[PDB]
Amino acid sequence: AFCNLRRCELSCRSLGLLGKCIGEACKCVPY
Repeated sequence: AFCNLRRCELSCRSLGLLGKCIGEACKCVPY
C-alpha cells in the first residue's frame, strides 16, 4: 500500500485523534 498508516496514527495520537489513509496519503480523524 502507498500510505504510511502507523506513522500517521501515532502522530494523530499526539493530537488525541486516530489516523486513516485515503488513497496515497493519511489524515487525522477524532471518531
